[PDB]
Amino acid sequence: SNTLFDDIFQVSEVDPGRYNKVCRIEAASTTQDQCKLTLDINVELFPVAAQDSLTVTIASSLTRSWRPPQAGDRSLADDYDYVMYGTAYKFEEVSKDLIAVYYSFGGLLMRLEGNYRNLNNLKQENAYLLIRR
Amino acid sequence: FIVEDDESLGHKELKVRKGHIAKLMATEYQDVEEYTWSSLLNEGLVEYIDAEEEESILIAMQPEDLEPAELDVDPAKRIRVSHHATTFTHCEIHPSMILGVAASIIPFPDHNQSPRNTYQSAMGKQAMGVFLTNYNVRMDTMANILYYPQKPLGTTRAMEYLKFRELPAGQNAIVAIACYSGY
Amino acid sequence: YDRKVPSPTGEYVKEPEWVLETDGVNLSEVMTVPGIDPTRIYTNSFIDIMEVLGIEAGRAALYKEVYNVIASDGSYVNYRHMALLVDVMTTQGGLTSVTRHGFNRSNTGALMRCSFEETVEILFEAGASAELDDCRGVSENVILGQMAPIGTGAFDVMID
Amino acid sequence: SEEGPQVKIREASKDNVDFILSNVDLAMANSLRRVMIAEIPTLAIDSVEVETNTTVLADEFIAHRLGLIPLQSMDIEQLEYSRDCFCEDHCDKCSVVLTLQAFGESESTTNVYSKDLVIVSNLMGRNIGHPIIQDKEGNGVLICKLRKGQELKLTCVAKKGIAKEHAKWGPAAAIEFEYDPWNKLKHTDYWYEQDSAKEWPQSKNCEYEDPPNEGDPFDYKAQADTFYMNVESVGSIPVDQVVVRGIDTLQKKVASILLALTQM
Amino acid sequence: RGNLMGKRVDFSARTVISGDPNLELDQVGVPKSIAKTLTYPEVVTPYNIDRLTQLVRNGPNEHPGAKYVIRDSGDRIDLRYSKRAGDIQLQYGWKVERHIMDNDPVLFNRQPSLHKMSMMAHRVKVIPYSTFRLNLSVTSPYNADFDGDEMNLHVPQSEETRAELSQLCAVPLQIVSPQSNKPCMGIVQDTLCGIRKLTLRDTFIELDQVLNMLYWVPDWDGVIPTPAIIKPKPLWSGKQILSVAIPNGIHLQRFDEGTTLLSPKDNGMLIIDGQIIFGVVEKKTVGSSNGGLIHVVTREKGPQVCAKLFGNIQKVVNFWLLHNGFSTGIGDTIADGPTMREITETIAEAKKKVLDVTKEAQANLLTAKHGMTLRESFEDNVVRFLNEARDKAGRLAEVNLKDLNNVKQMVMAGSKGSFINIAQMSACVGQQSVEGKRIAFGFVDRTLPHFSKDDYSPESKGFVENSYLRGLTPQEFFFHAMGGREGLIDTAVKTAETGYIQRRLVKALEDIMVHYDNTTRNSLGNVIQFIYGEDGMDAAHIEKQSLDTIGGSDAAFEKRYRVDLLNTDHTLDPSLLESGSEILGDLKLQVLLDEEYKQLVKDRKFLREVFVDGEANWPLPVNIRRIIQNAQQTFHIDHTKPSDLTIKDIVLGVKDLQENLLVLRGKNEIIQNAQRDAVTLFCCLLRSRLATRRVLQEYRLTKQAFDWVLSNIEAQFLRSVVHPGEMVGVLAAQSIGEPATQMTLKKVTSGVPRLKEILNVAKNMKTPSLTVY
Amino acid sequence: MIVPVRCFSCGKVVGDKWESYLNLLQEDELDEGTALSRLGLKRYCCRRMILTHVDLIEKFLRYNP
Amino acid sequence: LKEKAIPKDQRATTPYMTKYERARILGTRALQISMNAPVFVDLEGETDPLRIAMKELAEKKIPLVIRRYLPDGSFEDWSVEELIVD
Amino acid sequence: ASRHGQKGTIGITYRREDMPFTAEGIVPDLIINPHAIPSRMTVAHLIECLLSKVAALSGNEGDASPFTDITVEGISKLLREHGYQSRGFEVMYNGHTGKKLMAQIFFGPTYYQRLRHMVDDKIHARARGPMQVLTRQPVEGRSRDGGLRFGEMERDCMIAHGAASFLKERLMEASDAFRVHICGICGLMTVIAKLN
Amino acid sequence: MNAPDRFELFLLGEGESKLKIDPDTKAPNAVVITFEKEDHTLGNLIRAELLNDRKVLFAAYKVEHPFFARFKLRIQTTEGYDPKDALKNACNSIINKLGALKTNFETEWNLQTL
Amino acid sequence: TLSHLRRTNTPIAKPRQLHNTHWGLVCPAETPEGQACGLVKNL
RNA sequence: AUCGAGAGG
Ligand SMILES: [Mg+2]
Ligand SMILES: [Zn+2]
Ligand SMILES: [Zn+2]
Ligand SMILES: [Zn+2]
Repeated sequence: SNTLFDDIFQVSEVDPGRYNKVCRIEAASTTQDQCKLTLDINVELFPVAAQDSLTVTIASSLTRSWRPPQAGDRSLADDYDYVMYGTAYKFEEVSKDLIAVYYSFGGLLMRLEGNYRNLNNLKQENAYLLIRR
Repeated sequence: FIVEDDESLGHKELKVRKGHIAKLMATEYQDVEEYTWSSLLNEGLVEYIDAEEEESILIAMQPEDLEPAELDVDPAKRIRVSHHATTFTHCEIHPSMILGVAASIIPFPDHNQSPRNTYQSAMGKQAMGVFLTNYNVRMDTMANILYYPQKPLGTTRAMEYLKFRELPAGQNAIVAIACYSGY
Repeated sequence: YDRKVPSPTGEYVKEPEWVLETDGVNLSEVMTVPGIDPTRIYTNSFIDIMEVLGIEAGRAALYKEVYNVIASDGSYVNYRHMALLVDVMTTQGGLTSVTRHGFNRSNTGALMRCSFEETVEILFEAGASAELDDCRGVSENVILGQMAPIGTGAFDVMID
Repeated sequence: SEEGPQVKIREASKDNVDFILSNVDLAMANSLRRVMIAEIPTLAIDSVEVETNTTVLADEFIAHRLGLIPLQSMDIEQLEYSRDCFCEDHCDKCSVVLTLQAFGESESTTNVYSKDLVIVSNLMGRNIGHPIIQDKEGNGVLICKLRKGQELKLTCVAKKGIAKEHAKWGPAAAIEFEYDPWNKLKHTDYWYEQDSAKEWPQSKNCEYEDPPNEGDPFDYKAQADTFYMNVESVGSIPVDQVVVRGIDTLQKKVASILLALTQM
Repeated sequence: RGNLMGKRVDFSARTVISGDPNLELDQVGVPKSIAKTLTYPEVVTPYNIDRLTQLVRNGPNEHPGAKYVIRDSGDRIDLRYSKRAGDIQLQYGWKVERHIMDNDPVLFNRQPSLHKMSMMAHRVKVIPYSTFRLNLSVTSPYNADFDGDEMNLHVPQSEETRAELSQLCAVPLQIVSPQSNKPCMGIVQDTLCGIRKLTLRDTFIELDQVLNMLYWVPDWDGVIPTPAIIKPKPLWSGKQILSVAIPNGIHLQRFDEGTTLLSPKDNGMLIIDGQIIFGVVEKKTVGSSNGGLIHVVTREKGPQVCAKLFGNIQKVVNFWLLHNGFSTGIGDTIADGPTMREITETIAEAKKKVLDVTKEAQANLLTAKHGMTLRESFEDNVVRFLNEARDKAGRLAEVNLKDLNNVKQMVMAGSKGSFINIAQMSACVGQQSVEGKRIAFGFVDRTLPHFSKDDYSPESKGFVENSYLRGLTPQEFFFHAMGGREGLIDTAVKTAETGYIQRRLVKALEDIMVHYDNTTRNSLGNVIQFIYGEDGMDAAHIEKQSLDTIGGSDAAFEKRYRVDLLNTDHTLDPSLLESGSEILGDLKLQVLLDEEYKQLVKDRKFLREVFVDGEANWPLPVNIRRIIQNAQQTFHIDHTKPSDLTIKDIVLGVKDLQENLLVLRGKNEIIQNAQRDAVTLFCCLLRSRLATRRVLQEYRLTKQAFDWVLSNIEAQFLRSVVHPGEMVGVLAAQSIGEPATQMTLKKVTSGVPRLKEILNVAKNMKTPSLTVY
Repeated sequence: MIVPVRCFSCGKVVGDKWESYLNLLQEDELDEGTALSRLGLKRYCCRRMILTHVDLIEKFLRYNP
Repeated sequence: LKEKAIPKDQRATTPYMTKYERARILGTRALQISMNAPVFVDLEGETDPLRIAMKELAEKKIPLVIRRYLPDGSFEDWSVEELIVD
Repeated sequence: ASRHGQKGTIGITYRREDMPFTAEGIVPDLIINPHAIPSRMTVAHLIECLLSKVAALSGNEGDASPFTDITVEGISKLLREHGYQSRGFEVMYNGHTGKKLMAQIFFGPTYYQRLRHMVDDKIHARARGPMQVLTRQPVEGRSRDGGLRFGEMERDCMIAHGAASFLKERLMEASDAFRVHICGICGLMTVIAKLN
Repeated sequence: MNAPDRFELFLLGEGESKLKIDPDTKAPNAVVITFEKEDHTLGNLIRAELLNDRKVLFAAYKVEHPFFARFKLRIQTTEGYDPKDALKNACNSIINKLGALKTNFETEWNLQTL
Repeated sequence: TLSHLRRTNTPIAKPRQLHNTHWGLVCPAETPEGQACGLVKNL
């Protein structure tokens, strides 16, 4: 019931792809050699600017039918501007001493690789991706 | 039409001429001194050719091919190979005349593929229409007549000779091309 | 013909090979010629293959030809159907046609043969021949109106 | 003025009214256009019995035209649907009966107009069944034209009806609907060879709304409450009455659902 | 020939057909008058007496009704006129000829009748209007399109007859075709285009449309899916609602082109538990072909779930497309001016090359080509020049065509359109061919009376530079008319010839059925095949699979499949097996592994012998990959844990499974040998798919998971065995017949003529040839 | 046969226009579309019903019976 | 042919019921049920004879023996209960 | 059917409020599928819709004569001067929702012809009907209330399916079922049988 | 011939209930209401107003076939809240908004002079 | 009516196929379909 | 009945 991982990620390049609404993002962990990520996001909901540093966070929680926020008393889980929900398509190891996690969020896909995370990360269908400006 | 040598001594040209068309148009308007197609044949401006005679002749589709051709072109216009022929014995009166009555009905069949044209000819024979004005007096075994026959919006020139505009067999329906409800 | 063959490593590698194409077929003399592989040579016509090499080789070539026409379509028919047709022509020693000359002329059954073609001729020759129809045939049963020995009709159900 | 929807009419006319609908959900406006097209009651001829027909036009043809002919329906709410009424065939309050006879006395073809049709049934002091003529001459809509030696002689029974039942009862011909003219909502994606702005003309309804600025990001939350609509009347019912009857008819449908629940 | 083989039949109806999205695939929309006229005799039963009395009271005029009542004496009681029509009270043993009611079995038939798929049982739903209503997906096996198409409906009159129709002839059962090993029915036309457009990651569905689509799926979980995007706004990807439509517990993976896990192209699909991870839905995924979602659903659960899936996908996709819309248009055919200039330049360069080749022919400075006349070589070169010109023009058009182009959208969906259609519409329709030749000079040395004599230029010979949009010239139009005329004549001739051919095949093969000994035999008992299809297995449920042992480097095959317990490197890493540290040494286990490796090597040599091409994929009974995927998702193994499974038990269990599969039951040494021959390739596949090293490397299979896989493989193979009694020959003849109708037209007899020579076994051959090697 | 009462697509009355329309195009030598604009029918669904229709009834009238 | 009895132990016909065998068994049981036959299985909300036949097949209550036949003519008789339905 | 070879049945009839509507409110009398056209490859139908729209707005009849060169771009230019889109795609709104359609839909005037064939004449249904005496089989045709004929191909299809009893019922009970008396000694219908 | 009469679309026949309420299965507070002889026109507005209410979790319109004018609406509401009450409140809100619009439009027309 | 009045019938090398000599005399596209296609032509 | 013609898929 706590966040699996948090980082500051600086993106060098965003590729629009064939789609206009959805662009892919190629970022790396800032000051860390170990973590690099490529993630599909929608620019209309939140516009990724080139050379932005954006806070990335993955959280397990915070079946059940989705409920619209019943009132303002129900507190938003995140200050973060962007949140997605999705399921990992694969947990792999890039090379020995290098793990990679491939999470799919609504068909949008993100891959991020780094050793320390695999002890945090679990084969959980639940994941919340939290992007802060 | 017949192409012979040096009309006005200038250049191999069509035997017909604009004043002849003007007199024929005057006769059509008066409907004076008659100017008839049979009269054109007696003038020798036009000749009747059999296929065996056709092998020996050289024909130009367009009367504009014969006049001397000493640049920018709209892309939509279909590419025309230069005729590149010195002598034409005759010129076809209009290309559309090779087509049949049902093909004369078909709109833009040059832009269309031919098998669809054949299917539409058969369907047009099958399509309902007011065959004659005297149908009400007539007692036919099976008669189908449209309530409000509508003349076609896009008509061939040949149609004015076909009398299809005068006695139409279809309705100009507002058509939308869409995927709606899956029917 | 860009044939593919095992490499020394064991991976399949494609080596180009020279092949000759002949407008005519004289199989017996052609195969007994130097400079060719006797095993690899193939004929467009299956009947010459069957006479030169045996019935089974002819059956193989027959299935190959039917495969060629289905591939010219691009359609795929499962191996068993074409195979069954080729076997029906092949089980009889002579290579048997699908036309009346052949399968209808074959002795098995009497009313299936007349249902295909030459109905009255088969019936007349049968009366002169006094052949007894088993009535096992599906077409014969359809004529009889009795339920045919189809899969559903084949087994007999009785009380315990 | 009133909380809820607010309407500012752009243009007024007997034939048409152009208005601006504000603070409205789209579903309600669509439902209102549909109730206006279909549900509003009108009087049109439902039965035709002809004694003599010398016309070249067939009797069924003329009857269909007569059903298509406009008849006044301002007092149609005072008139009752025949199926709601206890008469065996028709009573004077539920049906309006028109008689029409037209002979070709003139050698020239004699036209037959809606003004020639006359009413035998009692008016009962209500504006019902009057033939509608917007023609400047006052000549009615022409059913047939009869050559000399031709007489036509018929009776017509006009009952209350709705356009869902048959298109002839429709009070309005075309309803013009516009929303998101600037495409800020981006409900539609423009098909363009080179440029969408060059390929699609700006609607007249774009200029009323303030033009979108390319600087601001698109808002996902935004929903359009402003619509530009136009109602055109045949004349059997006046435009203001047509749209008011659409509103009222939808209200009666909703109330019928509510009272059905109360009965449950 | 006519009356006995084919009778005019009572209780037969015929109507024009129209397509209804909402009606279920198995159902048929039967007009109310048709159901009222058609009567099913139903013996009065204690359960049905009340219903039947109500039907009789309702009468022939109104359905549910009954036209006739049959007494115990059998005297007819006519409902339309009877003095006791209201008097009657039902008595046991009586028969009521009920009006045809909803959810009753009938037979729906198309007149070409090339296939068993053209005649299938259907559930009845009585429709108000007049035209037969059917699902779109059932059009393809019926080969019908809603242009006045007319189809026949036949009603069973007996309960045994009804049970035959429902148990064997039902639409969901015949979804999978025995021939071609693919399902017959797939999502067609707007549903395919719409599913593609919905699956795009750009496409996102708002909560209102999401709720309405959730409701639109007839069986809904009741749980609103968690939004793909939450915090900005609760956006939902169309893939998520589509996944809610996908049945849970089914996993599909397809790798095409660059199917990276990141998949920037979005090509291919990954579905786990009926939930799509990545992809854009394409035709093959939802298509009739094997490896499609239809085949997987039909195999895993059954046919009924598959038909329901057809329905649900149709409803959701049609609603979404209804909101989005689609329109072909003039402008989707139009092309950019720059690309059009490149098009005309390409055509001009082709013409210049043709004229230079013609000049070289005139100079006689043209190389002699062996085996062909020099004129023949000239004709072939010019024809190829024009063909390449048209194809390159079409390529320029397609690159010019935007992603928004609706013909491109249909082609990407695969629903409709072809590259050639675009090329003819925008650049060039091509060079017309008559009798396999360029247009001939009917007049001496002139193809047309306008053309000068002795002209061999493509315009004289009939090459149409212009597109369909720009319009054909009169000469081009006449030549195109010649081509179309040949096409129509050939079409009619092909239909006639293929009808005769199909009848001959059917009559030749009809009597042969699989007898109870599994020997394919005719009625007389002459054995056509000792084992049917040489494997003794039903043609359905067989899908192509790749055999990993064939092909590849010998060293790589050794690395993947060989484990030696003695060498430190060869022995499995201890993370893979808990026994692994104990496994080091363990010479008695190493000898068993060496034995299995020797078996694998012999199998590899055998498979290399069978196919010189060594093509990986061949039709096989049981899809191992899907079973392995189902095991991995069912037991959710993290694959960190060492396998519970002994290194001995994998080999012994695989051997036990080989002993378990018997095509033929009898304990005859000849029958045993024939069984081993039948399952030789299947055993090779099973050993290649699950090697001890492979079982521990590709996944960390728990011993229970390996046992489950073994049981499932055995069960599936037993499902795949051919049912005895099946009439194999008629199915074979129809299998040839329908594609033979479909075929339409280096110089060899091909298609229908070649087939006719093959079938006639004629001595003469139009194109004999010897392939000298 | 005769002038339609209303355009099929939307339903605006076109029976009133026909006589006036012919009179306008004869009186001013007007373009047909300009006469349609004077008729007040601005939608092509209304325009087609007037322009495409031909009075077969006049020829039927010419018959004596 | 005549006394072509096959030992019940020495039977090589497939243990699984052929789909034709199931179809004809279900049809015959439903046909008899429609003609007021006794029903040996307790029924819940079923009136259709074919549903009762399918339930009986799942119960294996039907006392019918399918006689498997061979091209030679030797008959192998299998009870419905003996045959696996799957 | 259309003037360009496209033929089809009426799938359904829709009320005007249900059908999609443009901002002008014009509802198409006819709705067709985009998918039929690419395989049929009939550009001329689309060109006819464009030209007829131009003609309806202009009031001047359009020429669709063969071998006469008219630019689609020029016709689109005239449509542009009218203000309608050059391609002729029109922004539409879904009838049920009132929502704007995501894709603009081609809206044109198209000449369409009513084919002779009509469903209600075509429909025939016979459960029991008159029979020709010699055949003892159903008569032929709707006019005779005559049954459809199962084909030999249909019988073969049923053999492929495997339902012997269904084919027996269609083959005998549905048509020319007959009971005969025959003798055991000679396999001929020599026996004459009196049942009373 | 076989085609149904037009009249059947707007009048209920054979005592058909205008609304039939049946509790939804597998959803705790949901209920399916079959509106009979009713069209899309009413249903879209009813669903939209149900979506506006905070307590309603689910509302949607479905018609099983275009031939028959039956409209099916399933309602899921917050616990302690009647779905029927939600539907009635949404309907009453619809009526109040339509009345207010009618009054405003009438005032504007009285201002209009044509 | 007009098309029936202008009818050609060829009773029965390659008669069905459209010929170059047909140009200017016979309609390229008017012919029966399926059976007897091109044997009958329209002038 | 038959023959013929035509048309539809
Ligand atoms: Mg068809
Ligand atoms: Zn009354
Ligand atoms: Zn209009
Ligand atoms: Zn005897």
